Amino acid sequence: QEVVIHKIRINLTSTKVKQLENVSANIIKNAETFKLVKKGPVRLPTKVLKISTRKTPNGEGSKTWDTYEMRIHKRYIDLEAPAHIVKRITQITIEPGVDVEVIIAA
Amino acid sequence: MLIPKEDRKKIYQHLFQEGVLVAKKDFNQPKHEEIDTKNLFVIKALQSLTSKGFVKTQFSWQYYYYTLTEEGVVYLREYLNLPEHIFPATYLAGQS
Amino acid sequence: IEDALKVVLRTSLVHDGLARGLRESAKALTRGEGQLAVLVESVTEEAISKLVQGLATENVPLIKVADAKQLGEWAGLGKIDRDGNARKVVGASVVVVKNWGADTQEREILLEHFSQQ
Amino acid sequence: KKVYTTPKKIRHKHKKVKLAVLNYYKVDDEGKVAKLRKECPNCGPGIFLANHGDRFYCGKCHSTFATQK
Amino acid sequence: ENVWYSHPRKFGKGSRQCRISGSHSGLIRKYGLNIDRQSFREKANDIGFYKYR
Ligand SMILES: [Zn+2]
Repeated sequence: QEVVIHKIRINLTSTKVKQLENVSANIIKNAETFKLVKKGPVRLPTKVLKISTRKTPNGEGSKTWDTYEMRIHKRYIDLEAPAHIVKRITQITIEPGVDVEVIIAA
Repeated sequence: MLIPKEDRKKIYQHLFQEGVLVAKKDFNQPKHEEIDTKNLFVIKALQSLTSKGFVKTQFSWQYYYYTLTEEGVVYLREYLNLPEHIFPATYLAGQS
Repeated sequence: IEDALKVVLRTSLVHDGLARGLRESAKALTRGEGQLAVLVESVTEEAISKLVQGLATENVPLIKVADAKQLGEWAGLGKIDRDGNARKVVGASVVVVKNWGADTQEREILLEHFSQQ
Repeated sequence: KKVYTTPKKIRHKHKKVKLAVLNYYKVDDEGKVAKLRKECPNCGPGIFLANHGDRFYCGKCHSTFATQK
Repeated sequence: ENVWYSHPRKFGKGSRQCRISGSHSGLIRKYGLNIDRQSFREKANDIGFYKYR
């Protein structure tokens, strides 16, 4: 028995979009079932990680460049919710690829 | 390589305790992690140990991957005397 | 006969404390470090032995006796590999024990026989 | 590859210098053991010092110790 | 053991060092990878970089 509202930000990080989407859906479902105050899954400017590299390992040949890129998806959620139960909720359901990060503040 | 004997002994003990040894190809550097000795000596010792069977070796991403066989373990024990039933981690203790 | 000999040597080996030779022995003797010294009664010159004895007198107790090679074999000097010996030959010269290890046996009994009659 | 380089001058390494030693820790004829020369107090009495010529110098803590007399 | 065997290797090519082979040429330090270009080429699909554009 505690019952104290946190007002907490939860940030996700994913290289894979589908997994992230699934996680978001799961979170929304959880919010629905427990009836909690939320700010609906907010997207960010997706950082594209570009590494420009000459494809040639020797240099002898024509000037060929390849920009090996990794598009990284953030997507965060804001939950205005209670304590222990909320914490329990914000731990379960893990998809391979996506990383879930829950911060603090009461 | 000639290593100060006590240091070598310490290294061996550490290995026994672990059942696992690293030490990267980062030569010349002051000190290895966990074991407080110069790395080159350690590496040489490991190589010597390997030479007759005993340990395993992989050079991947300059790391060195040292793990002993049971015969090797026995030999190590003999080298450092040590009474019966002192375990590395090959002998299972936890639950997974 | 003599339980605090081979066993004591083994214990010393385990914990590093066999100051084998002359200089090492002397070092061991100079402070309260060398608990028990084994020398050879039948060696060349004997002046060295006398010196060792003097140093011990300055802990003191000494086990005398001869048989150098046997003592060397007991102590472990060279390459073992198999089970026993596997060397050419090695004597004792002067061995000073700095360790003790496990008690029981004839640890204090030999000492009693020697120092304390 | 370009071959041969000879600017001369060659040496071994260093001698062990064997001897029989132990003239130090000198003995009186059954009674007292005597300490020859000098021995370091900063490292522990018994650890012998080396005498050269207006210098007394340790081996265990080599560059650390120097004494004049 | 020698206290005369190594001078400062602080930057440039010293501490700025490879994390695969032990080379120094062509070191992409972007996002702290420290991988050689060629090696990266044959591995980037596993690290997570692709040929999208
Ligand atoms: Zn000194």
